[PDB]
Amino acid sequence: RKAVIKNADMSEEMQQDAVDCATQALEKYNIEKDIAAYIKKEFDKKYNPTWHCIVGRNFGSYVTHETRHFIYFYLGQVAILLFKS
Amino acid sequence: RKAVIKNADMSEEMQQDAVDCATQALEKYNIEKDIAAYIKKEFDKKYNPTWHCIVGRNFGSYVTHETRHFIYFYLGQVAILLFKS
Amino acid sequence: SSTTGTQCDI
Amino acid sequence: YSSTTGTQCDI
Repeated sequence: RKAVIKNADMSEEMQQDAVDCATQALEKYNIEKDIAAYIKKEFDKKYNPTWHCIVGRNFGSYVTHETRHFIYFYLGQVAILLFKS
Repeated sequence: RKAVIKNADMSEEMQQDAVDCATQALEKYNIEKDIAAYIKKEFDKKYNPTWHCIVGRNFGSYVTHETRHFIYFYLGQVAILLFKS
Repeated sequence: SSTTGTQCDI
Repeated sequence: YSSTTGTQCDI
């Protein structure tokens, strides 16, 4: 799975954490919603609430995110949006 | 064209508005990001910030929404997620 | 405030 | 401090 960061307002290692977490999610689950759930819940845990996650191959978004807490990246064949409101 | 509401934590009126607003978006724009933008800005305009919108044919989500401010629906062959944090 | 999942294909 | 941004994918 190739990781490609598209848009990030977020620290280097927090970004790395998003990738690592997303990797674990893709290994366990195949359904986008469940994958999205995994990532969201782990970021709530490690970095405090409240995070939202979108995982898919085809979508556009327009969201307002708290600063230093936004990432949008591809991991293999899916795109992942993760952010604090 | 064909509206189908999948999950809604939102009044019946504001639901019907979300449909009407998304219909306007699809009439004006073709790109999902622009459609989502249109919907998000309009709902920020008429019902106060902060809204977030996702428009797509293939995605899953897991988000934390405000009570009475969450909807997820199809309109023609596109799915739409709209919510306040 | 609550949390809920969504999933789409097609 | 909040910021607003759009994303688009089709892959």
